[PDB]
Amino acid sequence: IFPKQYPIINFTTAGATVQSYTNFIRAVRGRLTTGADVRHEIPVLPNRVGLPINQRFILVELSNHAELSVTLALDVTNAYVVGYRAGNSAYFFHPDNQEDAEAITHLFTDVQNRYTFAFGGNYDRLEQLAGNLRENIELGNGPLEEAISALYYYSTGGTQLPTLARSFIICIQMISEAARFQYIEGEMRTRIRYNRRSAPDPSVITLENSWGRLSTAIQESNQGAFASPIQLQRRNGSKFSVYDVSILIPIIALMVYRCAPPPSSQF
Ligand SMILES: Nc1nc2c(c(=O)[nH]1)CC=N2
Repeated sequence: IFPKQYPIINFTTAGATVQSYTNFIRAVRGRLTTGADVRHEIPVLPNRVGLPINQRFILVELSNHAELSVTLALDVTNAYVVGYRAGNSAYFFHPDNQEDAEAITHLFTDVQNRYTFAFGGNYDRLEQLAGNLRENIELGNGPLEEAISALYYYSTGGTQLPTLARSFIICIQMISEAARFQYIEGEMRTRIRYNRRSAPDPSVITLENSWGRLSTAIQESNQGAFASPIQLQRRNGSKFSVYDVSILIPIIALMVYRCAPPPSSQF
């Protein structure tokens, strides 16, 4: 065994229900946040700087209704999907720096085939590849079912980069973004409850595009009030400004570490 296998979290679209999905997201959230280090009632992800390799990643094991499995690799510090495993092959996106590259070499070390994509896994790159913007890509248990399938078959000829990228985007939003925002989790749930597959509307998109921004503002907020009004989008695309963290409490679940935990006020 490799020195301490990273925590594995399983999930399966086989007979997915709102309940099972909620459980899935719960586990993910509980595996990322340190527990402590909370700003204005919102848990903050651990700082990468002093994070040992062993406590760096979380593995999300995705099973399919047709006996297929894909093990995703989530970065604890930001809930970023760095790569995945399919049977005996492992694929990772192109890292942005030496630090991450050094960390990636510890994921799926027992696989026989290791591959590092020339492109990065960031939305902008993936959208170009998929030849489709997120707002035109449907989400739901169905799309996820198909997503897992594509990722798995990438290792067996049935590749098609556009599909591969599309699948990644689907999985990212329904997992990483879902854990990040309680709001997004709800969107996916509504889709599951009624067995629906629909593209994410502007309110969802903007949240994804503003995660880091919100995290910064909340951590640098004068006791709760934002130093500057952060504009956001509604379901209809309309814009509105958020002036206080209170409004965002039941919305955002996780935040990326920014400012050092102030006079560490936890008890
Ligand atoms: N790989 C990857 N993971 C993500 C995001 C992204 O853009 N890319 C957003 C959240 N998790």
